[PDB]
Amino acid sequence: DVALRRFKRSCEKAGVLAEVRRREFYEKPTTERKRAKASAVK
Amino acid sequence: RKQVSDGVAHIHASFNNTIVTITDRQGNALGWATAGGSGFRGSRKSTPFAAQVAAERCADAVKEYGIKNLEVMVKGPGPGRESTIRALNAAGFRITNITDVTPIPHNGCRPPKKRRV
Amino acid sequence: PRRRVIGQRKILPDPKFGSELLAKFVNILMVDGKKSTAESIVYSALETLAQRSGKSELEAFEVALENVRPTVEVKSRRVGGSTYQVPVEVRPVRRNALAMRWIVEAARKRGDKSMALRLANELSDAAENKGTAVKKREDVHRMAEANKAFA
RNA sequence: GGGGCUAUAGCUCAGCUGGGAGAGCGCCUGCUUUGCACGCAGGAGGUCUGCGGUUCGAUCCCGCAUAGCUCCACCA
RNA sequence: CGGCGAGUAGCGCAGCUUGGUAGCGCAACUGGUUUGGGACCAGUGGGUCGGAGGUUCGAAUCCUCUCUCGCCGACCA
RNA sequence: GCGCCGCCAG
RNA sequence: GCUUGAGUCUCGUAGAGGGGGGUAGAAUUCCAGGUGUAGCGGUGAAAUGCGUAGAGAUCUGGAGGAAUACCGGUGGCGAAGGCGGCCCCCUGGACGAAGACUGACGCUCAGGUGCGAAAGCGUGGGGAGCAAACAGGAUUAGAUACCCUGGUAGUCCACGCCGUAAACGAUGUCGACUUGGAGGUUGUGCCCUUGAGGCGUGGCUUCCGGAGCUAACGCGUUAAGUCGACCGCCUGGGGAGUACGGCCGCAAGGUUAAAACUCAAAUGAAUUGACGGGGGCCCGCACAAGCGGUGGAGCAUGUGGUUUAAUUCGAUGCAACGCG
RNA sequence: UUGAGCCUUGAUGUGUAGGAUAGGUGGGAGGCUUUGAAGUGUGGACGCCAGUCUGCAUGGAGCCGACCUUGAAAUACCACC
Ligand SMILES: [K+]
Ligand SMILES: [K+]
Ligand SMILES: [K+]
Ligand SMILES: [K+]
Ligand SMILES: [K+]
Ligand SMILES: [K+]
Ligand SMILES: [Mg+2]
Ligand SMILES: [Mg+2]
Ligand SMILES: [Mg+2]
Ligand SMILES: [Mg+2]
Ligand SMILES: [Mg+2]
Ligand SMILES: [Mg+2]
Ligand SMILES: [Mg+2]
Ligand SMILES: [Mg+2]
Ligand SMILES: [Mg+2]
Ligand SMILES: [Mg+2]
Ligand SMILES: [Mg+2]
Ligand SMILES: [Mg+2]
Ligand SMILES: [Mg+2]
Ligand SMILES: [Mg+2]
Ligand SMILES: [Mg+2]
Ligand SMILES: [Mg+2]
Ligand SMILES: [Mg+2]
Repeated sequence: DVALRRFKRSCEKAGVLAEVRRREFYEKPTTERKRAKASAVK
Repeated sequence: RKQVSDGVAHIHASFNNTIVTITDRQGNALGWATAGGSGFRGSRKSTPFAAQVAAERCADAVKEYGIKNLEVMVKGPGPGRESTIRALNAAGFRITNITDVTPIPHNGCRPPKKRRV
Repeated sequence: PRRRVIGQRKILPDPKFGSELLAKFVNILMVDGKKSTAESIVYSALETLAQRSGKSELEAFEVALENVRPTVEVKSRRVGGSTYQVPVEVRPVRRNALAMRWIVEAARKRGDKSMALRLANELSDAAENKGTAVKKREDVHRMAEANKAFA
């Protein structure tokens, strides 16, 4: 019972279930994809 | 009763509830328990403890079948993906495999609308 | 408190027996700073408890405490705008603090003659269970067992 | 009519069991919370009416008494 | 003209059948909560039952007459 | 989980 | 005449550019069975709903529609709108490389014409999932909402119509010129290519920033800098992108577009505060942990009110009410 | 396959006392009895795990009775359920 199933983190299984719970309107993903990578900055 | 010494525990871990169904390898159910049916309701129902207790109550009610080795199969994001597998091991089964079978569409059907809470 | 998180201080031992545990018990029982009145009640009640159940004076007292001391109790956390009654392990100092408070609280509710009798009976009750203080403990445990989900 | 059936906390409903009155919602405290709900833990609250049968029968043989229940109804 | 129904607290309504004891919601009142109002909480209070007569030991309740207000009918010519 | 409002001029 | 603008040809390159057809895997739903048994589902909590007529769970088989996880990227392509599995067919543009060719053939563009997200409309299909309307359940003072359970248009396809969006870079098109830095992407040349090197040269693109500009914010070789060509448009707020008329449209409406009347403002950017059911960090008997009270009783005392000939005047959230 | 009846032959019964998981009674003094027993190995059987019921083996002729404890007393066999 070591239960190191961090493969689920690797496959982003829980990630993909959370994002699929509700519909994101195309506009909303675009805005967060732009805000994600503006934040990805030194 | 039946000669089932090695089955599979199917864990349906939703956000609201956990259903544990033990089955033979062919997929015929032997017994089941739920967090909802184990004297846990509402806020308590959606906890890793209520799932543990359910997995305990499901280990019991397949005593007669005489199972020893089980593969685990975990659907869903919910609390009690892991407290359920621990409980199965602690109930004296030999955990063999742990697959995850949460279905992901490869795009597919439009989900319901976002909640405005 | 927010900043300096210090409390409590030195106490004298019980005059008769030399027990800080028993000296605290007097303080729980005391009212209006009448410590002479309180320690008279305790000694009377212990004397009766000693001859009634056998044992020593403090040995009889500790046995009562053993059966009222709570192991866990519910708190309140507030995680995300939602109050969960989380069970938490009560520390040894608070353990016997609640024990002593519940015994005294029970004894003051009983309808006997003197406080010394009221107390003596409640100490005897606690040592055998069936009392109001042990019901408090049991109730506190049931509360904590019901909310074992929230740990 | 003649039969067969259920008739238990204030409401609700199980109690195959001849070894016994149980759950949830009301109502009473306590914890709970900024209060308010929500949730949680205790606490009371009596089993148609009579016999037979006895080793005890909310629980059964028998006979009455109740509303409910269907069948006969050229009930002349 | 004939028929049916109604009249109960400020308002809207149970109760009447089957005589003994008048309820319910809102409003009103006092207190609490608020900086204050609303909401909310806790406490109260307020009717002799349209009028009159009768039966009854006793009538909101049963009987009769009456007033007021509704509703229905008034067809064949 | 629930959180409405604040008379006119100055 | 000329070749430097513009164009043609040759060879390659990258690309969710477009149209048509096909196909794959995952998942949802439904249907038929097997196993199995009392719950499922849902929420803040519930309930409506589903379930012993056997649900949910689990396994098998089948049907059908829609969308293509990962790759995936301030990545790419397109005039804009937009375009994302894989395969084929038809097809548009862009860029590079040297070289040949034509010889100003250019730029802009009122009117005009075409394309033009979503919703919507017409006819005919289709319909899994989602979901205006609608229904029920909650919540609430109410709740025609937000939340829940359902759910019809529609979303999908064909053909037609509509012609609008914060259709945005709120920035018209074309050309020239003017310090830099770090990237992305896509070509190409040269050099020990001597290993996911080094030095050049093109195209497109992200971020930073210099001069300059700007009300400021900011923009900054992809300019909002410095100039030139042409077009579109503005002239205080409201009334109003409304009415009337015209044109367009099946309709919804679009488009063009006033006036009276009314106000002394309306407005942009930035500043200091204050505020937030914004974020971070702290504190105080603020809370928590405790102990004892007040609110009930009688009485004392102050106040409100009422009363009175007069009950003198003042103090009135906290910070008036055993107060002057 | 699957019930329903019936026949025949097996198994089955948890007040509290407690040899102790007791349906009513007698022809009622023993029989299943080397178509073999004491004691043990195994399996089936249910469970309120106290325990009982026995098949197959082994060991190879002994377990057993009615007493005393209980509402209810033999289940020492058998017979009517
Ligand atoms: K006629
Ligand atoms: K192409
Ligand atoms: K839906
Ligand atoms: K539909
Ligand atoms: K400035
Ligand atoms: K004007
Ligand atoms: Mg034009
Ligand atoms: Mg459309
Ligand atoms: Mg259409
Ligand atoms: Mg259509
Ligand atoms: Mg909805
Ligand atoms: Mg426009
Ligand atoms: Mg756009
Ligand atoms: Mg514009
Ligand atoms: Mg042009
Ligand atoms: Mg810049
Ligand atoms: Mg118009
Ligand atoms: Mg017009
Ligand atoms: Mg406090
Ligand atoms: Mg007082
Ligand atoms: Mg005064
Ligand atoms: Mg003044
Ligand atoms: Mg003041």
